[PDB]
Amino acid sequence: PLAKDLLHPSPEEEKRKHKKKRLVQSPNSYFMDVKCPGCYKITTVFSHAQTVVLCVGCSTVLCQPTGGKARLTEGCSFRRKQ
Amino acid sequence: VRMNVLADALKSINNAEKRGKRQVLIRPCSKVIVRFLTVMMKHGYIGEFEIIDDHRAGKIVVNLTGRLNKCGVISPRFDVQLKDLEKWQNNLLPSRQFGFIVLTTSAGIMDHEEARRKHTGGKILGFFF
Amino acid sequence: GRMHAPGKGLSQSALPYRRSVPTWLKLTSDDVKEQIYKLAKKGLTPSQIGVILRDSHGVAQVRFVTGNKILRILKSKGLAPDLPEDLYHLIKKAVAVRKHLERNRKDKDAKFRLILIESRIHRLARYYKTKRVLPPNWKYESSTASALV
Amino acid sequence: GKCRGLRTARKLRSHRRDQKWHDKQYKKAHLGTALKANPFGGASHAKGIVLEKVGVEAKQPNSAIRKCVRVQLIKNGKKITAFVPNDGCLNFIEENDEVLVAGFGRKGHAVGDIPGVRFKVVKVANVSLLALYKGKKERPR
Amino acid sequence: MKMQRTIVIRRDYLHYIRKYNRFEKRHKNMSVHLSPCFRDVQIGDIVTVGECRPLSKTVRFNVLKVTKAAGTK
RNA sequence: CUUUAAAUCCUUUAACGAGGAUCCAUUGGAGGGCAAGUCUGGUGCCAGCAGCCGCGGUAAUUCCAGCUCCAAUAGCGUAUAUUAAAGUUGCUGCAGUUAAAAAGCUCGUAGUUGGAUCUCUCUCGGCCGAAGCGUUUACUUUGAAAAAA
RNA sequence: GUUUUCGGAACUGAGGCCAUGAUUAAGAGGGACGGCCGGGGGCAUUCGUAUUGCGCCGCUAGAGGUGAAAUUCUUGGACCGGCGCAAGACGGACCAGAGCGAAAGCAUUUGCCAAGAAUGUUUUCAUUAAUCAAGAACGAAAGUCGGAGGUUCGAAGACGAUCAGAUACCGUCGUAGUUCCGACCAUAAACGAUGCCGACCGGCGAUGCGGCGGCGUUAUUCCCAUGACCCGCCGGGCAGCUUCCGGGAAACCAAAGUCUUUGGGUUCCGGGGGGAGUAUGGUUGCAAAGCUGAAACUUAAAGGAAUUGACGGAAGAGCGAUUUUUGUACACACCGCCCGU
Ligand SMILES: [Mg+2]
Ligand SMILES: [Mg+2]
Ligand SMILES: [Mg+2]
Ligand SMILES: [Mg+2]
Ligand SMILES: [Mg+2]
Ligand SMILES: [Mg+2]
Ligand SMILES: [Mg+2]
Ligand SMILES: [Mg+2]
Ligand SMILES: [Mg+2]
Ligand SMILES: [Mg+2]
Ligand SMILES: [Mg+2]
Ligand SMILES: [Mg+2]
Ligand SMILES: [Mg+2]
Ligand SMILES: [Mg+2]
Ligand SMILES: [Mg+2]
Ligand SMILES: [Mg+2]
Ligand SMILES: [Mg+2]
Ligand SMILES: [Mg+2]
Ligand SMILES: [Mg+2]
Ligand SMILES: [Mg+2]
Ligand SMILES: [Mg+2]
Ligand SMILES: [Mg+2]
Ligand SMILES: [Mg+2]
Ligand SMILES: [Mg+2]
Ligand SMILES: [Mg+2]
Ligand SMILES: [Mg+2]
Ligand SMILES: [Mg+2]
Ligand SMILES: [Mg+2]
Ligand SMILES: [Mg+2]
Ligand SMILES: [Mg+2]
Ligand SMILES: [Mg+2]
Ligand SMILES: [Mg+2]
Ligand SMILES: [Mg+2]
Ligand SMILES: [Mg+2]
Ligand SMILES: [Mg+2]
Ligand SMILES: [Mg+2]
Ligand SMILES: [Mg+2]
Ligand SMILES: [Mg+2]
Ligand SMILES: [Mg+2]
Ligand SMILES: [Mg+2]
Ligand SMILES: [Mg+2]
Ligand SMILES: [Mg+2]
Ligand SMILES: [Mg+2]
Ligand SMILES: [Mg+2]
Ligand SMILES: [Mg+2]
Repeated sequence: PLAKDLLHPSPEEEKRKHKKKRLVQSPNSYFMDVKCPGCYKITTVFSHAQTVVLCVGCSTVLCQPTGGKARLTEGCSFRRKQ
Repeated sequence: VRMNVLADALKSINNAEKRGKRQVLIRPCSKVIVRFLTVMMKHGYIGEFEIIDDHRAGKIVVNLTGRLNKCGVISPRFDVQLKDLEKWQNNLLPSRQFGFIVLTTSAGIMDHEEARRKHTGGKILGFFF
Repeated sequence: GRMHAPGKGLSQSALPYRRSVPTWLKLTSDDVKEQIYKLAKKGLTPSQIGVILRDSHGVAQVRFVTGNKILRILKSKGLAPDLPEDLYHLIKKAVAVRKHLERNRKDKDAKFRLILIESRIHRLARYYKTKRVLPPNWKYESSTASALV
Repeated sequence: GKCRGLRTARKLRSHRRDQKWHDKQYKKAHLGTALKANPFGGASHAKGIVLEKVGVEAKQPNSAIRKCVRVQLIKNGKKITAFVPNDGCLNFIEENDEVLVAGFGRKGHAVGDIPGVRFKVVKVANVSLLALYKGKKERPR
Repeated sequence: MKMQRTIVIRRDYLHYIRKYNRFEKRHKNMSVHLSPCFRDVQIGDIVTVGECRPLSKTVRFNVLKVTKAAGTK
């Protein structure tokens, strides 16, 4: 109120705002490397996926799409990229 | 929809000036807006401003000094001849000792006194005092 | 707000500031183009192709990788539909509503929605005529609509 | 709100032209029905022949008998009630006399207690009522 | 282009109204003579005409140059 | 005398020409708006005045008069058209919850309006001369032509 | 005289060469996709009491209706109790300052059909947009014309009361109608008495939808995970409280603010009160009527908000007047004012 630095918002201030209402737009999504226990291939999956991702080698359902994010199958591990 | 960007920028600046704020954020940016703010800053009404560069149309953060009474836009942009300028000065400015009308001429964007010195007309953009 | 609804939603995508391809992506431009060609030959619209590339192959933005958009790549190769996909979807929805409405004469809401859909179709068709994507004689007629799509 | 476009001159002019007709005085002056209904026909004065003498009762809360004359105009033949303003001036007017009549001061509207009277007598038998009242001129006879 | 060797063109302009400081859109129609030397003339292309003696009741101009529309391929 | 075709008028000049210097200034008003008397005599919701509010029914600041007093003045009242007053036609510059007022609702052609962005030329003739300029306009600043009254 | 110099114009071939040629993807808009969400719409199907009538059984002289009664039905069994049957209409309680729809409007179960908002998105097109003469779709109730049904209620009407009088209010019946299908009609205090699109300008606590994050209680016997709670964040939505943001004649309004410091875009629309939404012309309709729409004439006020009184068969702060609750069109104050023959 009457004194606020618009040029330099705090890092927690900019992660609380809407993604479009920030000083510079930035998505809330990310890509991840996922691995199923049965098969050794590593698959790149978008966090907010809209399609069922099947393992090419062994036809394993890696994830199921939902309203907001795609949920990984039980026993599958993932790590964020960069 | 939004059809005038300078109008929104000037309205935001005026509203923030009335509330005693120290800084204003105006989006989207425009080179006409930058020229208008430069004209205002040369006379000491606003102060330094910074252009934030996203990859889409930019934004501006403007510092305020408390010296601005009213900044406004004229719509539509009427053609002003050099002999009709005194009528607009009488209609829009509060006194003959201060206040400026902003014009876009073929020489550039300037105030009415600088347009008298350079002996040219143009189109009226807005005013501030 | 919406063209034909009072709603004023704000949901959309926000592209990142950086336009550089990420380091982990091993695909080249030619491999991405070959994937796009194979998906198009499978019978997928550019939107579906982009969704598949984003979800499975880690291709966030093809225009960042290959320097070109999906539709322009298809047009350069020659695997592009005669009429644009959005107009095709609008006409297909109009056909579906009209097929429903003939068996239900008392459905006034269907008539209202059909009027709205055909208004959007006329808007888009006029825009595409202006850009010469469609010949300046293309007309949307209800009888012809079933054969058109 | 009003349109402020740079090419809206036709819209503004047409709207003003059409909305001027809702002004009572503009429509009265430019329609032509008032001029047709006006017994004088747009003149300041007129001449008539005194048909008779009448007395009009003053409207409440006033009580009086205002002396007037029924006359008939010479140029169009219309019949008119005119007021003879002064103390005892009705004795200066005879029947079948010729009188000059003017308006009452409110442009066709009734003035004061007198109901429906908008004209007054100026001269009778070619001499002014003021001169007869002040005893400067006599009736011609 | 429906008469024999003569076409109808439209000229558009803006008329200034002093009271409101604004403009209104106006147009005029001209019947002009088109020579057979000019072919492939379509509706909507620009034509430069010159004044001459009255050729008929309503024709006083002759087509001098034809330039195509912006959509030419 | 001069003036003028001849005159008249004005100007110039002899003689006569002012005390009540009678060689006499009028037109409208005196409750407010609006400057100026609830002074005296009549009349008594009558006669009348009064653009409007109002006055007059036995002590009328408003009628009819006398006196006195105001305003402009060789001029001053009245009727009517018109302009300002009218930001009560609003482009400048009006309004639309309850004072007059937003269509029952939506679509839609014409009209109006429309988001950011891009820092003179070869040749031919004597540096200039010819020729193409400008993708073209709008705008603004010049210049030329523009009856007097 | 021929051809070749020179000059002008046109059609064919690979060349070299360009940094070779597509600005971005709007807290603009369309169209894909994902999981949801809702008394949104149409069709079919299903259930629930209740009301009316009919059949049978039991006991009985009253029952119904009202301020009080009467008209009315009753030993040719009324009303009341029990067991069934038939028809038609409506979906109680749950049901809320809750949701959906452009508005009228929308609530028993299940299935089918098409449609939609919001949220999520590092998908696609790339200005395709806003408001709108002309022209169109929809549009409560009542009303009109044909078919089908007609339980209840019920304009008109016939009666019984009340009353000085009632042609009303009250009660008994009761015709159109109320219900469904097909054609018309386009009117409501169709109201938030408030046009739509866009920007900015204070707090607080809830609530509906979607998404995101996080200790801890519960159910799916274990495990995640998904439902029910709890604490927060973001985005649209219906609203509420508070404030010397500022407005306004005030009542009040976070919009009815950002207006003499007067210009974001655009549509409709008002000009003192009556005559009058009347006459006439045009147009639409079977009709009823709908849309467009005057003038002559008459009048000095009519009207809005608020204050103090008077009445009632009611319980330092404000521009300023001014400083038991409440309503007022009264202020000569209900012995008022006022409407029509
Ligand atoms: Mg729209
Ligand atoms: Mg969305
Ligand atoms: Mg009186
Ligand atoms: Mg002007
Ligand atoms: Mg005098
Ligand atoms: Mg006197
Ligand atoms: Mg006076
Ligand atoms: Mg005075
Ligand atoms: Mg009076
Ligand atoms: Mg006396
Ligand atoms: Mg006296
Ligand atoms: Mg005037
Ligand atoms: Mg003025
Ligand atoms: Mg007037
Ligand atoms: Mg002004
Ligand atoms: Mg007004
Ligand atoms: Mg009203
Ligand atoms: Mg409304
Ligand atoms: Mg249009
Ligand atoms: Mg622009
Ligand atoms: Mg001239
Ligand atoms: Mg001149
Ligand atoms: Mg349904
Ligand atoms: Mg029974
Ligand atoms: Mg809604
Ligand atoms: Mg129920
Ligand atoms: Mg219309
Ligand atoms: Mg109905
Ligand atoms: Mg009905
Ligand atoms: Mg019937
Ligand atoms: Mg009854
Ligand atoms: Mg009954
Ligand atoms: Mg209506
Ligand atoms: Mg309401
Ligand atoms: Mg209304
Ligand atoms: Mg909320
Ligand atoms: Mg909801
Ligand atoms: Mg939630
Ligand atoms: Mg204004
Ligand atoms: Mg009126
Ligand atoms: Mg009148
Ligand atoms: Mg005090
Ligand atoms: Mg005070
Ligand atoms: Mg009441
Ligand atoms: Mg009171």
